[PDB]
Amino acid sequence: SIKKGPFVDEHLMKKVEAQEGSEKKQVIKTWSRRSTIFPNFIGHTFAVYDGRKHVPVYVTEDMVGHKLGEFAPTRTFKGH
Amino acid sequence: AKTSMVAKQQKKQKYAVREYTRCERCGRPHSVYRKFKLCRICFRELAYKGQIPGVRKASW
Amino acid sequence: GQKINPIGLRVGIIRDWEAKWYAEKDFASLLHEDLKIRKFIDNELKEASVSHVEIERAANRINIAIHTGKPGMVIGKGGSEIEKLRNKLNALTDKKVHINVIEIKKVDLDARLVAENIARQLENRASFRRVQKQAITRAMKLGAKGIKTQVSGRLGGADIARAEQYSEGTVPLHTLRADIDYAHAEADTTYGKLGVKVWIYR
Amino acid sequence: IRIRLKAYDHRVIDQSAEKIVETAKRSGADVSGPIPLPTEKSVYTIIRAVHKYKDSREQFEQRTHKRLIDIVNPTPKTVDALMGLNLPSGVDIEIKL
Amino acid sequence: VDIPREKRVVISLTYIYGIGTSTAQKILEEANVSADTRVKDLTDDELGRIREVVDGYKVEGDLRRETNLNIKRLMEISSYRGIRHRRGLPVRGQKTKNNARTRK
Amino acid sequence: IRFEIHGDNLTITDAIRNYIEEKIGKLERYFNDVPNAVAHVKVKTYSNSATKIEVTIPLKNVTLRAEERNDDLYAGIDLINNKLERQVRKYKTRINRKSRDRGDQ
Amino acid sequence: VEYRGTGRRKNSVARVRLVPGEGNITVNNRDVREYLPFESLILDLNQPFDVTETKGNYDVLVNVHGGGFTGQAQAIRHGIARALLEADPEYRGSLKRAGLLTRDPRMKERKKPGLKAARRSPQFSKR
Amino acid sequence: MPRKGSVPKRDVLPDPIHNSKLVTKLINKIMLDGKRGTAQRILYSAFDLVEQRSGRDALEVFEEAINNIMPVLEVKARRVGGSNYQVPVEVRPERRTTLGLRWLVNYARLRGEKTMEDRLANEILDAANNTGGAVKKREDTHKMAEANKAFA
RNA sequence: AACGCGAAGAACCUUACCAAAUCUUGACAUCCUUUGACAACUCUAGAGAUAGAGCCUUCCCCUUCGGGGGACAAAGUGACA
RNA sequence: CCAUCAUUAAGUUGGGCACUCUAAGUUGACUGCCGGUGACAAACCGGAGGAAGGUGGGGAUGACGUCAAAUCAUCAUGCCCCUUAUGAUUUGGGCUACACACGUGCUACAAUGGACAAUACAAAGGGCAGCGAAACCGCGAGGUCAAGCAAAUCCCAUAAAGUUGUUCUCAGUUCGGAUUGUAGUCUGCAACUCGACUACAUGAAGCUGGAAUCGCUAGUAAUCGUAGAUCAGCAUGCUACGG
Repeated sequence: SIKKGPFVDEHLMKKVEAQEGSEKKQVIKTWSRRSTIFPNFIGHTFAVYDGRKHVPVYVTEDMVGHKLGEFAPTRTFKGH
Repeated sequence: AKTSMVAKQQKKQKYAVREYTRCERCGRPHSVYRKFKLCRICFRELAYKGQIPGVRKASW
Repeated sequence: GQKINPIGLRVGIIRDWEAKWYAEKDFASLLHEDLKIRKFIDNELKEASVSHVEIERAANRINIAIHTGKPGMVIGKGGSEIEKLRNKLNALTDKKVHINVIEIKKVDLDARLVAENIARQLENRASFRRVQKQAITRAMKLGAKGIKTQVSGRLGGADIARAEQYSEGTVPLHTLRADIDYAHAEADTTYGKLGVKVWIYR
Repeated sequence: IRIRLKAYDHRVIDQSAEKIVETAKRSGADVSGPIPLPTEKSVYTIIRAVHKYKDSREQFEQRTHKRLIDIVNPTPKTVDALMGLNLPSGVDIEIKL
Repeated sequence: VDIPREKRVVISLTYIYGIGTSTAQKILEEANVSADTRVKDLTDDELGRIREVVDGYKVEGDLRRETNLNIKRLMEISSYRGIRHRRGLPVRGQKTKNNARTRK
Repeated sequence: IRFEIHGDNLTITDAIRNYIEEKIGKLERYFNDVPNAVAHVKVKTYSNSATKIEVTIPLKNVTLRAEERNDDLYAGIDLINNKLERQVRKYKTRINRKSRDRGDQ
Repeated sequence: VEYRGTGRRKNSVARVRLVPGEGNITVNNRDVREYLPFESLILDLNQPFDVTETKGNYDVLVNVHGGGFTGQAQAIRHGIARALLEADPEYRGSLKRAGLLTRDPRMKERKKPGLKAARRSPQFSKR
Repeated sequence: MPRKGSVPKRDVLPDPIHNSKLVTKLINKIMLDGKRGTAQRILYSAFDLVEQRSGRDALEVFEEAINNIMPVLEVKARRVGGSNYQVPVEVRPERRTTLGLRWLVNYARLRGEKTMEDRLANEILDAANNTGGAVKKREDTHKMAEANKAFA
């Protein structure tokens, strides 16, 4: 995770360049745990598989500081 | 269970990060010695039996 | 108590090695070729009165010495089976040159033989206490000094395991002078595994 | 010339040092004899129990006994011991020229 | 800004928000102050030359304004780094068993 | 006077977790008048014969062990508490012979 | 005249010599008070030649090796004690009865496994 | 071996400055956590203030101050059960030396000043003048062991 | 005499657990039969294993005919794993 | 490994100084040797004799046996069970969750300290593309190549505590540094779940702890730092090491 090559999943970047040309579709079933959020991802909706059930989330413009896997929870905590 | 994991090891993985080690007769992976490639159980066994070359017992 | 095995005290102190080679670089992989041909020699011989083997390696002429309490059976008929062994032993490794065999007198005073031949007196399931006493009474008759042997589990055919040892003679397990030799066999009786230890001296 | 003599046993590396110091003085040599390098031991500390127990363990060690032989009178009779391979049992010889 | 007197200036500028052991080097760079300046320092003509270098810094209170909204931005996106603020969670991937007390 | 309970191949209920403290707990609370200790309850099922219950309570000097090999895990503790209450009285009358009339010279 | 003795204590060898002159030590070619740290144990280090009273007699100039400062000291007073018995050989009973000439008697003890460090067993809760 | 017999007690090395065994034993008891030099320097700067606040040399003042510390009766507990179990027993000369050194240091650590530059030397001149805090617990032992005098 | 113990190295692997995606002579071993004799390498589709094509159709000896021994396993079950 | 020779950058180089040291192959400590009043009954008690003295210190070695003690998850096999699965194959979780409750340790709650400058002294062990110097370029974690080498020499590696001097002045203050945002350093297909440091910020509990309880008889308690096995990366653990 150096300056040299901020990491992209790159099996997802190929699937999002077809989306941003014309009118976007509102689902990409993916895993996206490895990749970061850079401004070629805004608007699109990803169903991030948290191990159990793929959770939809769409990308805002304040999301560029963080990466894509940090959103779908895997704990299932609520409990006490 | 055991020989599936032995078969998983000896094939070449996709990644050098996986780089997984076990023993040649001990099924366990979890106590290897990379000069001996033996588990701690049988290395205790075949050094008492002397099948390994020169290795004293103890009491330096 | 937790008696450790009597060979492990004495390897190099009052004994020598069952493998006497050296390899600084690539010590790991060509150590595995030893217990390849420690399994493999123990496969097709299949109690040809084999006590133990020795391995020595020098300049891709790697030696194997076997003791063979019944000599000639590994040799065959005038160098037949000894040449029929190097037809496979030289294929499992590269060279396996200068395969040979020496002989031993007193066929059942080496403890590897003494444990094995009365462990094979357990698949016929006949009188384990005499199977003990056959080994003790013959021992110092043939020239031994101290004898000690036991059988551990599923003793006699019952449910609860019971050790059962018989002894006489000087068996100094704590004295580092002593040439104690032990062995452990894996006699199955189709209701579990019986374990049998022996202890010979001189 | 620095003939490297290293081995696991100490009775074997000493009797094989007596071979090379004998089979060189018979030739035209001026042998600086065997001086003992320090032994490069290594301790392996396994634990004794089959399943559980620490706090009760058996230590293991293996010792290499290093010596070196050097000659500064190279004749073709001195190298007859160098070309002549003897005691190959548990000693390696790293012959440098 | 609101620094206390009667102590050395290498520890005195530490008392405000936003300075720890940078007054030993960074404030000492621009201003020609020394290490042994007590209350008796006459730092009024030197008050101006530290005012020029502290004006570039975010230190005196206004950093805590940006520090507060960085958490508020972080919880509004509802990240795992942000849920741990709003939920007493240690945030930086720590073991939340027995010895996790300072977040309660 | 905690109860680190654990059952070998038996799922512990909560009706046991109140029946323990009434008999194993309370009948030894009035013994040991300065108490700070931990109990230990094993329940080991054996499919061939029965279950067994082991209760060990260590103290300052002498511990307290008892075993029953019954299968009823409510009637067996009626005998564990019987063996526990006997062993405490052995401990106390051992140390309640302080009352010895010894007049110094 | 160079009466060269050796001396060991606590995994630190110390070889000395005895050139005549006066009492002046040159441990590792430098002054003692700038090498040995706090000057207390130097008057305990002068105890071996005190009983032969050769104060203004011998310069020593030790080359010491290994150990620490109380391992380098207490090994040159044992160092010159082997050298004082080839200076005053009849004065052996003066050093045998009082201190210096005994030995390197004891070093650090082996760390046994299954233990914290060197015979100190670790704490357990339930007695 | 404390039941085969008695342990053979060992010799110490006297100080170079005062030429006293008693000074070195004070060095070893103020030696917190094995630091010999960093504690010996403090004692060598805790008798100069003694020799500053009194003209006498401190090797006289030390053995004069500890005599107001060293008690002559103490309490050894004998397991008599229902009795008082506190027998007033006089002090052996080895424990007589040690237990005075113990009280001199253990109450030097509980004064107002922080440096043992003058934590130590203040209590010495108090013990030289038969006052302070390490003297007054000797009298507390001499009001406890001398109150239960029915077990001589 | 359990509790920095099996763990002398849990991001993936380990991993035995769970949720998914798809396999049944099984990723492994053995007789084996035709030994069909490497799909021994790249593009495309893909969480990804896998799937579809482009493909190094062989490998050594010794007869004389093209077999047997090591030849890869595409299919097989008496079996077995 | 350099007393005596010097051209000491120290090449510890020239010679070899081989002497000491060190590193390895062997000679020697047992109540052998005396005196006790001590009577013979061995011991004990006190000497001298060697460097060592009373099984020298320590390790290895654990009798008959006890606990149906602990592992059918290192293995191995009696019996039972499973066979479109209770076996497989993948990336994605989890083993790292938490209002909590006991174990075991680390760092502390300071002016026998803290911060900054100087200046010493070790042992053990590792280095099969691994250890990577001296230079640089970075505040730093570190990057770029060659210098050496498969090693008593080359490297990890300048141990640290100490000592010397300047400081703060006795407050939750220059005590420590938990926790949160800024560096993106490095390893690795990839550090979000879920790493490792350092960089400027922020600075919380904490003023030596109740009843109770544990370790330890000399190079031992105590402390200080260095190594290795695991390991691509990662210990406050473990195992060895000396001060």
